[PDB]
Amino acid sequence: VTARDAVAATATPILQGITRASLQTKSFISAASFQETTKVLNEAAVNGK
DNA sequence: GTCGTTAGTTGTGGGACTAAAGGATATCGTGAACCGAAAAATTAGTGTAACGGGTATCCCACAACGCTAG
Repeated sequence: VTARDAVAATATPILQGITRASLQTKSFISAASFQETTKVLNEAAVNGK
């Protein structure tokens, strides 16, 4: 079996606004109670969070 | 000359907009006629009184002694 070394992802630091950071929290209950409830609940249901 | 690509618009669509109290509204337009459904009202029909013993209970009153002789 021939294998190759795994390639690590590359990324850059990014400054995010407070609204986007609040809306991108790992808890869908917290995000759904701030803004865009339909969108957060949709993504949470499709992804099964 | 011609076809796919990339970046910068441009128009269009979806999503935010303190906290406390309070918190009353007015709401058109009309086509007919018959049948069925069930909910309601009206009508038609039958009846006791004391007695025998014997005994369960009630109220209501009274008793539940003292002395002498063989």
